Amino acid sequence: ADCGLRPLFEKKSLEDKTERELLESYI
Amino acid sequence: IVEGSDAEIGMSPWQVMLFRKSPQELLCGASLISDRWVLTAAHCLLYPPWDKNFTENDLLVRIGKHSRTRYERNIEKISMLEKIYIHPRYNWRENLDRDIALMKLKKPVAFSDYIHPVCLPDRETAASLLQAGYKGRVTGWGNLKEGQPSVLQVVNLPIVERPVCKDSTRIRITDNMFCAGYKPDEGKRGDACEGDSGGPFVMKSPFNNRWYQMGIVSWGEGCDRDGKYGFYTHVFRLKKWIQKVIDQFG
Amino acid sequence: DFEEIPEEYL
Ligand SMILES: *[C@@](O)(c1nccs1)[C@H](CCCNC(=N)N)NC(=O)[C@@H]1CCN2CC[C@@](N)(Cc3ccccc3)C(=O)N12
Ligand code: NA
Ligand code: NA
Repeated sequence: ADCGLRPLFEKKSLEDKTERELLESYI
Repeated sequence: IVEGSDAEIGMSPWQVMLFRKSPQELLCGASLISDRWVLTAAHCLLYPPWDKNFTENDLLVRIGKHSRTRYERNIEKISMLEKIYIHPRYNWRENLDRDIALMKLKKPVAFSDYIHPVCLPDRETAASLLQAGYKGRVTGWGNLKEGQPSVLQVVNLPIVERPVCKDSTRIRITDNMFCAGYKPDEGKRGDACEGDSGGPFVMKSPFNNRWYQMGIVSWGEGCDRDGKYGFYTHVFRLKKWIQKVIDQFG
Repeated sequence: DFEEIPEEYL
């Protein structure tokens, strides 16, 4: 559906404070 | 969660609290996958060695929470189970193999800034992200030390290679489990701990930006011990069962 | 430690 797109983050284009740590590890 | 940190508000909108009615108390964590289905660990509902055998009546599910013990008025939705489905082949007897269950809500939950479902992976997302070295995230209201937080905790941990997983314990590992945690060497810490069970291990896809659940907090030996790792149910591997039940039962 | 919940839930 509209799964895994957070109303306070993704839907507003704001990032949570450690999500880059994740993405950075996906080489 | 050990060595984690307070979550931000709305950081994990699919995080559910399994709550015992009597005595009132946090059973485990869980997750919201649709407005009527919750994903948990089967050992959270059935574990004969500890004499744990919960029934639908026995429980309450609490969505949109941040605070471990306050009743968040105007934020959190509290529901009832219409039914519980345990994986027919869950191995409570030897190693917690197939540690997964589903719980159909009595009525659909309305989504909100604090309440939203997580995505279940597809075969290819699973293929690209389930890799040794890649980070995922665990969340829960669980112990802080091998005590409880005031708020939801979070920790990002790297997936660890199967062999490495296997040589850390005497417990038999199966293809329905993956372990996660840093090496003593990497010296950076964190693990899930008791009371985190059933909560989600999620990743964010670099392709479509969505969050997917890849694992369910299952077990460990201690917490944040060195050269040890947390074990999670592998959700992609059990997806046919998941699928099957959501189409036959509701 | 758990704060009480509204009765309609039990
Ligand atoms: C969980 O939250 C809870 N489950 C039911 C009540 S609390 C935990 C999560 C532990 C995560 N550990 C790690 N990441 N550092 N787990 C459990 O307590 C499961 C429940 C069954 N028991 C028995 C002992 C054990 N520590 C080890 C074990 C033993 C035999 C078979 C499988 C696992 C354990 O993890 N758990
Ligand atoms: Na071993
Ligand atoms: Na460890």
